[PDB]
Amino acid sequence: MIIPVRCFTCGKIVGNKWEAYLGLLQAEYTEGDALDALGLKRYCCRRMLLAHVDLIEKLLNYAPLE
Amino acid sequence: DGLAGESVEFQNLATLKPSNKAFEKKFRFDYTNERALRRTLQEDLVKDVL
Amino acid sequence: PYANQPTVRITELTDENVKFIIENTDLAVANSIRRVFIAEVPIIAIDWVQIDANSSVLHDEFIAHRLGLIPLTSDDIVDKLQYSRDCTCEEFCPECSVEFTLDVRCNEDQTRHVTSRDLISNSPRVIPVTSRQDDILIVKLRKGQELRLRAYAKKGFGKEHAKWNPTAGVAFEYDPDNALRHTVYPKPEEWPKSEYSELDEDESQAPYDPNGKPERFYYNVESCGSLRPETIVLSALSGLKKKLSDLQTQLSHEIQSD
Amino acid sequence: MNAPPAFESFLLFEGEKKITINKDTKVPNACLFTINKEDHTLGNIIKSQLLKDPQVLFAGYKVPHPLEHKIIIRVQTTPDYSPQEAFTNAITDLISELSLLEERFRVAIKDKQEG
Amino acid sequence: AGILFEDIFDVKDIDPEGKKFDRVSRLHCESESFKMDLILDVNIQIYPVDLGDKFRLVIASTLYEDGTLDDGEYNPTDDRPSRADQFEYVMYGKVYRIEGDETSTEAATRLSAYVSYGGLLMRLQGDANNLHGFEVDSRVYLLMKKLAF
Ligand SMILES: [Zn+2]
Ligand SMILES: [Zn+2]
Repeated sequence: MIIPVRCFTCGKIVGNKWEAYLGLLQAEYTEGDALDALGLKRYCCRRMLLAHVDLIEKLLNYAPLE
Repeated sequence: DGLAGESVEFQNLATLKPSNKAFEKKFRFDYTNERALRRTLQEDLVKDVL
Repeated sequence: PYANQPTVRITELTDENVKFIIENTDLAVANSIRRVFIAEVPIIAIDWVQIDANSSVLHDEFIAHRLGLIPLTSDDIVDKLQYSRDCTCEEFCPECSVEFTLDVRCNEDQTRHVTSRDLISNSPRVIPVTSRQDDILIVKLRKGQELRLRAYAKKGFGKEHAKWNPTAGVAFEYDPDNALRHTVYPKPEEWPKSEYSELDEDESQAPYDPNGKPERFYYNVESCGSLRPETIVLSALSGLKKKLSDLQTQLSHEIQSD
Repeated sequence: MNAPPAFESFLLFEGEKKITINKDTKVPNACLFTINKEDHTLGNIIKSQLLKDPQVLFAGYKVPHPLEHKIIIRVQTTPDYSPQEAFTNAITDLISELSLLEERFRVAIKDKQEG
Repeated sequence: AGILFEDIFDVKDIDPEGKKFDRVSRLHCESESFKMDLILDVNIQIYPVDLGDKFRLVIASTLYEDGTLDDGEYNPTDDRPSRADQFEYVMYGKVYRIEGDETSTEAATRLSAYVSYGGLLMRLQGDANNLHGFEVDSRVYLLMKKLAF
């Protein structure tokens, strides 16, 4: 739903990389070259950002007010 | 037979199926061969059976 | 019958990881340090969250959980605080805790990224890792939703909860060429070379070395931000040495009292 | 709901002893140390340190159940050496070695940093 | 003493049927003086033997020269001078069988003591005089050592 704070396996903070990683993919980087420009080497940490599906963007569409 | 099943096992009957000569030279106990009995029995038993 | 004289050699030291080599030690001592890096090294982490208003789309416990996993720079504090269960106080103290505070309301039209910039601490030195690179997203609020809470950070180690685990990943390794044949390859050439392999590209594994023990344990300790990667080590050595001294005191009491 | 609280792996209850020596009766000169609220971190360094003692004839450790936080260390020595002092000397020098490893790691840091 | 046997052998065939294990290989030695067979399994990894090697193989009943007949437990801290100090491969086993060419009347001429060294078998198939101190179920040592001639 929202990017986990840490990689489940490793312990490494991946919570601050979802916006940076969606911005690099918007730029032109391929998805494997975005993941190490962010500094994610182990493939344990790399599936946090590849596999993440962001649902909170859909849950924010249901405004309580306005 | 009057026995419970937790204690019986699988054995083999030795006297079924050898043949009428292999049965004899295996279950017979000759007491005549003096040399062979000093191999099996001690000296003071080989006179008692001989 | 006695001790061994280990020697250390740092090969790489950055502010995110240390690679060192320890020589002349037993495999048990070298692996037990590895476990002390992961569990028993104290660190500060949010552990008490009182939620005053939460109207985000996330839970109440989803916020508190994501707040415990935010790493806070413990570096000289963490050795001055006390454990919460040992403070002779009632309801947290500046001497056993650090108080945080998040107050966010989305009033604008765009969505709000509640990040860890919003967690305001009361000590200037225990802050989330923002000092000198984005910030750990906590929620995203919409127009009219909010979050006020106050939270408390106390001292602990990774044996209670993983949130108090100071490392990203510890890379222990010994004997890169299969010299001891501690592992037995069915086809030794399908195996890539270690990073540390003092072997040519011709041969596959080192020839078997019958009388020989492990030494030269290669480590690569990587921090998560909370402690500096050479303070994780200096603290695991002291934390282990202190488990042992305590065991020895309790032992001498058991011996003299029998 | 039947989950044990996580501080139960390191916090000693009220009445529990840290360590507890029991003379073993099957063989002469053998004891069993039972450490509470410990695991393979402390049990493995002591055993490997005791196997360096030449006067120690047996050393081992077990963890009887992993859901329970207790190890047993069985030491047997030669008749001129009690296992009470084998276990003590296995800690004294394990401490001396960890303290020396700390001094050396510290000077190697301050030489790596600008050096 | 306690030397149940003593001889010089030389490896005549190493694992012949193919290598079944990886640290253990069958040596099919033959003797030199008493003209005995041997089928031995050695730890080919910590004591490697190649073909045409010659070794002196002393099967002993004890290790201490005075023949004081130890118990069968392992105690490394021991001062007493042993026979293992002049050999390179010592094993410790248990003779598990003694086959022979007995007939029903006259005695046997060729014996075969099969001893088993913790799992690693051996068969000393010779003639019935050198195989005398061997009786089934008795503890025995191996003591071999390669001759560099
Ligand atoms: Zn990871
Ligand atoms: Zn307090």
